[PDB]
Amino acid sequence: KAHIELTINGHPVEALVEPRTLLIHFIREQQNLTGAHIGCDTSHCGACTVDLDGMSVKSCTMFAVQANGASITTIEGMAAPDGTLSALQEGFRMMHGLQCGYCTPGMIMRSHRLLQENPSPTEAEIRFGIGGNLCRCTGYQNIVKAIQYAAAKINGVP
Amino acid sequence: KAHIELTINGHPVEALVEPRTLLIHFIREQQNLTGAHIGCDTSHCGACTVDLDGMSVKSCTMFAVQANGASITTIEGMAAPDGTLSALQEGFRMMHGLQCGYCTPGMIMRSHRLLQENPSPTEAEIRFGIGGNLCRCTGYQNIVKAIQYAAAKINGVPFEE
Amino acid sequence: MIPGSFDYHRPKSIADAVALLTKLGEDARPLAGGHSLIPIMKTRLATPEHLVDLRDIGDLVGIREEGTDVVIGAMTTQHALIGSDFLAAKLPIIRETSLLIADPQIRYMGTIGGNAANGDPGNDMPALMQCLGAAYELTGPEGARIVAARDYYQGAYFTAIEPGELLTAIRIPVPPTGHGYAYEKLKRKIGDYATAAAAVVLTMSGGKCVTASIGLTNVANTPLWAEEAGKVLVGTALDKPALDKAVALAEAITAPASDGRGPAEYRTKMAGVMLRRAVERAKARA
Amino acid sequence: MIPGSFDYHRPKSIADAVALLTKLGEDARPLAGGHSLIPIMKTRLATPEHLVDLRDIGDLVGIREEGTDVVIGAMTTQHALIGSDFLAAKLPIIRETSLLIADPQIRYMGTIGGNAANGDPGNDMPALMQCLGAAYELTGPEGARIVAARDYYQGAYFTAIEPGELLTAIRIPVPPTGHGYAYEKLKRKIGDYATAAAAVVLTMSGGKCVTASIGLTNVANTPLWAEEAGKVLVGTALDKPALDKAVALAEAITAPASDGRGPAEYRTKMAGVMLRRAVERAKARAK
Amino acid sequence: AEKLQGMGCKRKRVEDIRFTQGKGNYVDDVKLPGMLFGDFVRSSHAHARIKSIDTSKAKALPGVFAVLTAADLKPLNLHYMPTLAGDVQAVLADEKVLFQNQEVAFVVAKDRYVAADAIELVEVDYEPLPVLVDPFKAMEPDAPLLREDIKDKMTGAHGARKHHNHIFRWEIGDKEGTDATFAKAEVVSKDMFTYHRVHPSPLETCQCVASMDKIKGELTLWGTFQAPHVIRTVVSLISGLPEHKIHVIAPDIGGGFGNKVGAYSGYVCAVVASIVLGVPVKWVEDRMENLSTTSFARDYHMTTELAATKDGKILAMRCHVLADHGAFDACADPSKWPAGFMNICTGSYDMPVAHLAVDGVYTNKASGGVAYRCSFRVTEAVYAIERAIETLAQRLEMDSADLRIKNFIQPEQFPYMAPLGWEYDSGNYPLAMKKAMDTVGYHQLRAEQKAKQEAFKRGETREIMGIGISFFTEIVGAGPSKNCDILGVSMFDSAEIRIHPTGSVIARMGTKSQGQGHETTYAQIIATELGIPADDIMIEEGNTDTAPYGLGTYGSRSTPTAGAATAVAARKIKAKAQMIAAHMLEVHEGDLEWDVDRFRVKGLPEKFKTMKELAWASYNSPPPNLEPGLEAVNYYDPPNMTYPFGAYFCIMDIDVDTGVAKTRRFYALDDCGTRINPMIIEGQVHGGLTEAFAVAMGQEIRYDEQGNVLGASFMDFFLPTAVETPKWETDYTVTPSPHHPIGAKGVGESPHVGGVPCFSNAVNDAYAFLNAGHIQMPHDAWRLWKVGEQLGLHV
Amino acid sequence: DSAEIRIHPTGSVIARMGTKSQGQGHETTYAQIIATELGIPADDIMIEEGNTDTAPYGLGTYGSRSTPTAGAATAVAARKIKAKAQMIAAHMLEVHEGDLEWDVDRFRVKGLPEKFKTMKELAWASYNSPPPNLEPGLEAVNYYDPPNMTYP
Ligand SMILES: Cc1cc2nc3c(=O)[nH]c(=O)nc-3n(C[C@H](O)[C@H](O)[C@H](O)COP(=O)(O)OP(=O)(O)OC[C@H]3O[C@@H](n4cnc5c(N)ncnc54)[C@H](O)[C@@H]3O)c2cc1C
Ligand SMILES: Cc1cc2nc3c(=O)[nH]c(=O)nc-3n(C[C@H](O)[C@H](O)[C@H](O)COP(=O)(O)OP(=O)(O)OC[C@H]3O[C@@H](n4cnc5c(N)ncnc54)[C@H](O)[C@@H]3O)c2cc1C
Ligand SMILES: Nc1ccn([C@@H]2O[C@H](COP(=O)(O)OP(=O)(O)OC[C@H]3Oc4nc5nc(N)nc(O)c5nc4C(S)=C3S)[C@@H](O)[C@H]2O)c(=O)n1
Ligand code: FES
Ligand code: FES
Ligand code: FES
Ligand code: FES
Repeated sequence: KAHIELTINGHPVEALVEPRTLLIHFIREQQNLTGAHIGCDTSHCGACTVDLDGMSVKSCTMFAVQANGASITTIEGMAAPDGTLSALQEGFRMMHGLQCGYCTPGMIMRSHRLLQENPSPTEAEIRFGIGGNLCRCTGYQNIVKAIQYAAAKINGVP
Repeated sequence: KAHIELTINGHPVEALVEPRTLLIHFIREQQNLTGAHIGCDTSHCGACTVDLDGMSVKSCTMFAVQANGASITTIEGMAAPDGTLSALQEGFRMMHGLQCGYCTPGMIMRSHRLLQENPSPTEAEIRFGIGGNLCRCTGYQNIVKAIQYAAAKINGVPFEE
Repeated sequence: MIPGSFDYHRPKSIADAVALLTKLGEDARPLAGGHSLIPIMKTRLATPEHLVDLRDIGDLVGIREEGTDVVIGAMTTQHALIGSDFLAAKLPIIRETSLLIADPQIRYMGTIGGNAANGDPGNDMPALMQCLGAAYELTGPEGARIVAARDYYQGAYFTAIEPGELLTAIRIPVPPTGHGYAYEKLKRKIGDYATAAAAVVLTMSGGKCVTASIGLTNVANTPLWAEEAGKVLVGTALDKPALDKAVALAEAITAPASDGRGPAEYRTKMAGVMLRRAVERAKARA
Repeated sequence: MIPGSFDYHRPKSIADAVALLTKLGEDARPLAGGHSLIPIMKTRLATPEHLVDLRDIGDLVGIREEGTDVVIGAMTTQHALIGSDFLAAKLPIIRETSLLIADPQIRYMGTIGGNAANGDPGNDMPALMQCLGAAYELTGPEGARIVAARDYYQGAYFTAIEPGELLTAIRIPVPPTGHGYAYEKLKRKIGDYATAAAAVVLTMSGGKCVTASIGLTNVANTPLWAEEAGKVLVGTALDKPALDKAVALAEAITAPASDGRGPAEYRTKMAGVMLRRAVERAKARAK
Repeated sequence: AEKLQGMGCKRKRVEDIRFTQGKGNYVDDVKLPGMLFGDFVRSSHAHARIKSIDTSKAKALPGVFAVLTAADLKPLNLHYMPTLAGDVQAVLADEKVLFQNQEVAFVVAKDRYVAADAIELVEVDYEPLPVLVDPFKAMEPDAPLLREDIKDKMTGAHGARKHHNHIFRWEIGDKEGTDATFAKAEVVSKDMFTYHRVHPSPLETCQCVASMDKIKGELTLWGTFQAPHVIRTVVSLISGLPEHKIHVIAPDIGGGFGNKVGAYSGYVCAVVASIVLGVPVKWVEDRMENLSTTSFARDYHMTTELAATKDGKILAMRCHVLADHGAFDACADPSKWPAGFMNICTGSYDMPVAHLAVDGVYTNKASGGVAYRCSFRVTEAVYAIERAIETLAQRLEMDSADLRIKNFIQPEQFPYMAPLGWEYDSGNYPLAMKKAMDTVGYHQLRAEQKAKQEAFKRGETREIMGIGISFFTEIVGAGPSKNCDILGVSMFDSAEIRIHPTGSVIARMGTKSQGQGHETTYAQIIATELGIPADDIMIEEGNTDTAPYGLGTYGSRSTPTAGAATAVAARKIKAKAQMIAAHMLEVHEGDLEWDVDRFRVKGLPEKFKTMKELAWASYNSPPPNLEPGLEAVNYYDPPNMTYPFGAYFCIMDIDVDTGVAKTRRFYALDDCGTRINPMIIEGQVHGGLTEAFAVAMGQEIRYDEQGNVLGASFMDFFLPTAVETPKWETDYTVTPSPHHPIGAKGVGESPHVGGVPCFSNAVNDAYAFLNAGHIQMPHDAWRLWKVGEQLGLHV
Repeated sequence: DSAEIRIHPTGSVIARMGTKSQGQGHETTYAQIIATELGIPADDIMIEEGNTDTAPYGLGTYGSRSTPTAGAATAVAARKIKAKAQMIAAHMLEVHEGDLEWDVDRFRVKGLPEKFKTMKELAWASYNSPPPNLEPGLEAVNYYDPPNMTYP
């Protein structure tokens, strides 16, 4: 087993892992951060998306040993330390951007990076920008609203 | 922390413990064997009794480090692998020797050793022989019956009524 | 979903990675972005005993202009290609292509060298690189060598690389300023490998095509360079008759798979349609 | 319930234990059965920095006949005392006394040397050892010495032991064959220290008491050897008038505590009743 | 006022708080002490005898605790399990395999990594048998004998048992009358419409955690169950454990879409393994196994005919279906309905007579049928009729909107007995059709289309325009005890509501959400009924120990059944509160009137008692006539189904040269009666229209001649992303259900039921001027290219 | 105090009360009361107390009150179930309720003892074929306001 050290949601983590352990299983099983989900076995759905060193990554398509030294944010990390929801979390609720909730962690983690890439996206930019994330429940329309709502809130803060 | 290796309920155990950790807390908190209970802070009640190298021990009055190399049985270790309860476990149910159940693990673990010390005890020998174990619910009378039942079961013949 | 066990290595340098690959042999595979290899390990179609992760090798990442070429390190990500305004000024077809590959997550990880080396005819970069007449720089235990992209692909997962070599960079001649370009892809949805796609670069003068080069994606067991189809455009006004000729010559070399994207006959025709549409958009650009 | 932290040591020999206790000073305590020490650590009445566990010293456990004595190693448990056929033959008062100490679990762990060394006037062994005229063998950094049990106890938790020393064994002169003996304890329940208790060993010939010795438990800040009370029995028939004299001489050296067991006056009187009863039972047993 | 958030409010969802923070509790999130992981060795063959299974290398592997085969199950009589259709399905294959990826052995290991290693070590020896995948051939005299466990060879149709591959024949309607009409009608319009096999593909796959507590003799089973009480009862009947010792828990479920109604082999094997080992056993399937081994949807081949006058009056409908059920009939349905409610296929139209026949057949494929927002085969019924309307209209040279308008059941005809036996509750079809046509500018679209067609013929454009129409009548809320039961349990549902002394509420229902918002919306019903703010009400479902017995969530039945029970239970509480108020105010109950959140004395509106006050009084000063406290239960047996309806219009543009279709506009009018939460309904519609788009335009599961399952992964199975999914335009009318306690109809499946015919009708309409005929779904690019290729459009 | 009793389709029972045992055997004895009232073996009944989300509201265990209060409620709630069961039996046997007599665990037709329905059969029937005037299922609650103390 390999010894890894990394940061998840601002906290140091150290672990001994088999190289073949997928990062999504390390997060869910060893770290007990069960927000991130698995929706497929071919890398299409994006339910396992995390933010890793400034990137949106499908954590089912990376080994935990590749994340050695990384800084990872998962959905558990998105709320403020006082409990206050992020703009994206709030937007998804206000705009009815989720139903069963299963894609939601990955959608919000992807969208967190999208609004850093492009803080003021058009609808076409939003749809393309979340092209790696599948949802079965919403038909995407309210997800676009949620992202737009969040961008407006963020753009108001400063 | 101190490194310890022992046997509990027939299984090898390896652990790290602070020297001051009481055995009762190692068993409950670290091993998650929560059958043993704490009923006092002065070593009177016996609710923490375990069987340790052939002795009945109040695990609240021993450090886990003292049990390095030992063999312990707790109440979880009493039933057979085939599901079937020990003679004592069965006798406590048959004779209504428990109510709240809080003393019962310690009573059964004491009684397990008692019946090895003395396989056919008199009533007075039973009462004396569990003197280190308090019960609040039963008034002891049915506990004595339970231990008599178990003895008669083990021995294949009854003794006193 | 679950891969077989392997040992994991992080060499510090090209030399160390080539030494490892050479020593461990067939049972070791380079690991770049992992977004083709890890999926086939998870199905256990691949069961390598060792992975040699190229992540710590800084010399494998980067975009520079060297003489009349742009040289791109093999570990440069799709996201980085898209982000390079320097690449967009010189080789704008790369951005256009890269935006048609996979999805944002995959593009953060997937590399240009992995896309080139992988050997899946579904990959988009191979035929683009054939269209651009790129060269692949390979380094192994016997030293450096160069293989044209046009000569690199023999079949599905069969390529010109040898045991112990890494593809370390891609060297791309820079087209003239004002060249036309297009990458036109037909697919079932975001992320899908092409039903058919065409890469075109061309130059014009006085209403006539002076140079043209065409690549075809995922319409054979390899990428294809449509040599004859590009030649027939040269000297023409890129009008109907000329396009019909190029389409014929391009269709003629296809040999597509019949799969969920449709039967081979459809995909042959789609290579033609993509080619027409790409030439038109290139023409307008030029 | 929770003790303060400490470092834990398991010396392999008496010599090593003594070297440790000497090196570490008052911050280190020997750990025997732990059934007085651990309870007071748990209340933080005792906060030693080091516990020197004697368990790996095989030399400290045992019952040996040597010369005209029995020599009992300090780590010998109460349970082992009770189970000894040899003690039951030569010193039957020990079994009788042990079975009046604590409870089965505590007796599996608690040791004779810890009972003797502890210094609590509630312990039963001290006055029994005074009755029997036992000697305590101590080993320390300056070597071996012997202190009569009759001289070992100066006050509550105040004994003749010196820094670095361990009580290693108790040497008990074997009483004559046919001696009488008794330990008579008054207590509130199983496990309770005595309201009062009396240890008696005596011998008889031809209707008359030849020897007598009396110890009194938990009726002063130490055990007591009731020297004059025993002396006044010698020569008598151990009848009510003789006993009246012994009782007066015994009561007169008591100085009990007033606690939940009752007022001091009650406990003094109970010492006298326990004495009468112990003498009567020892008389019957004699021959 | 601001706090009530009752009926009609766009109340924001209470579930979202936990789900947006990763604090949902889905099955794979569960971790129990000692819990192992199990998964299957699966068949590489579609049809073969099993000669031998060698498990010895797998058992030997460190970290492997058990490898079950059918030999371990038999003695428990658990090598087959019952289905909802009244067949049985193999749990682990015994003598033979019958579909590719069928379960053959169950490996139980320390974790899912070791399990996967050990599966690859098991060696199965097969002997190939001839594969049957074409249902049109299933009842030929030389068709393979699949189901050797239940059937003997029977090669024709006139023996004392049906053909060995024939599952059932079901017929309904007036055969003689229908035949007589078709014999004399001026126009007879016939087509064979295939509704191709697809799959519900919930983003979370099927999974469970079984925990047999051997010390207590009690089983806890966490799982992905749309009907957790039904699963308890089934587990009881098959295991022999009594219901009070089986604790089923359906926690948060990551979508169901019908995939999670029935039992699967993984549930049974986890349970058996846990019983054997005495520790918990988790089973979680991967996507490729979900798609290829759990409930498929559709696979009906519908020979559909309408008889009409030349002026467009529909005289009769005659429909015969060949249903491909795969290897075992596991099709979820009420027990008396083997083709579900396919007998709603006369749709929105007033026809005198009709006749329907359905034949089910076995093939070498996964089981299922009823899934993916089908409402029990109403998807298929609506497709049949709405496609038949269009092909009839073509044959009549009539505009199909006008043909519908000529034939609609009129509002005054409700309740309407339709000619295949359902009595429709309420509907205003002409008003909804008009609203829709006006909104989309229908007649102007047709003129635009005609001009575009002329341009196409002049060589001026390569794009063609289609106008899809789907006017549909749904049937949801199964259902009355007379004819609706699941394995002998009548299809009621239930609610229990308990008001605490300080006026907050705990309520539970016998349904189970998989994202439809129940935890938000059931509280809105109670809030309006009792005047108690919705946030003061906790809703729970899915724990069989605690929730009242119900039949689960499927058939858009939650609002018809448990929503009704909720209202009726609330009204029991209200009635008891009225008696308490009468006692407190010293009046007769008949002197009181309810006013939002209080009872007032008629004429002395000053005198009143609030619901909050009455709740406290029920505990503090209970009237001596009455029991203390304030709670109620209702188990609601519906008098009829509810029949929501819709009018959907799609404008589609198609590039004939590539086959690529692009939706221009999609307008969806739904009328589900009283609307509890317009925000939630809108979301349900968005989701269902996206499914409809997927099914009509790309999704499929296929089988080749060797029985290999094709396209059963996200490499091929078309799930749209945000890029492909159209924008949706939604609208409504409100036509309450007369019999429902709050007038509310189900709606969740409507968008898919109506949406698929809308899309397919649009594609078919685009090509109608070129005489393409019926184009079979899906309408992906290669297939629409082939349409044009065959019409000569490319040369 | 209070009791809620729910009979499952296959005839076992979950019942909860508003008291809370600390060793007095409620989990055993409340089932005994139900068993006699309903003719369902005690072993087929699960008793729970102490989870305020699930148990009906009660005032707890003290004052030796459990038998007087919840024990009364248990009997009363079980009699509500028996009364519903008698209605179901009458419907199934096609007689009047007053023609039925109870025999330990079943209703028999008076003078025709071969015509009977057991409680188990009635429980299934309540789910499978609810008589058209009744609700499905078979369960009841009682909150018992005692008329006096008991004076042992
Ligand atoms: C859902 C999904 C959709 C996708 N869609 C597309 C798409 O539309 N078009 C497209 O082009 N791609 C697509 N891809 C594939 C993607 O672009 C991969 O990133 C690419 O194929 C491989 O690059 P990589 O860096 O991830 O290589 P890896 O996966 O790390 O390696 C791939 C192979 O190349 C070898 N290799 C890698 N680097 C070197 C090197 N420097 N020298 C020699 N050998 C090397 C590896 O050993 C392995 O055999 C998709 C992938 C996913 C998961
Ligand atoms: C509930 C209960 C009831 C009890 N009832 C009685 C009773 O009725 N009568 C009675 O006599 N006792 C009673 N006891 C006390 C018991 O007998 C103890 O075992 C005894 O007092 C101390 O012996 P130990 O071996 O447990 O010593 P420890 O607890 O290990 O040590 C006690 C003290 O002696 C010192 N020490 C121990 N061994 C040596 C040595 N060899 N040399 C130098 N110092 C040493 C220790 O450092 C410590 O200061 C009871 C105890 C409990 C918990
Ligand atoms: N008149 C109405 C009708 C419904 N609603 C609200 O809409 C929701 C859906 O109610 P209903 O139509 O009764 O449907 P069910 O809750 O019974 O859902 C079942 C249905 O739900 C569908 N939509 C789904 N949506 C999600 N997110 N997940 C699934 O698994 C779903 N599966 C499908 C399939 S398949 C089916 S059968 C409820 O919150 C309800 O209060 C309303 O506000 N007013
Ligand atoms: S689980 Fe589907 S992309 Fe990772
Ligand atoms: S909210 Fe259910 S998959 Fe997106
Ligand atoms: S807890 Fe009371 S003797 Fe141990
Ligand atoms: S059974 Fe309650 S303390 Fe003994």
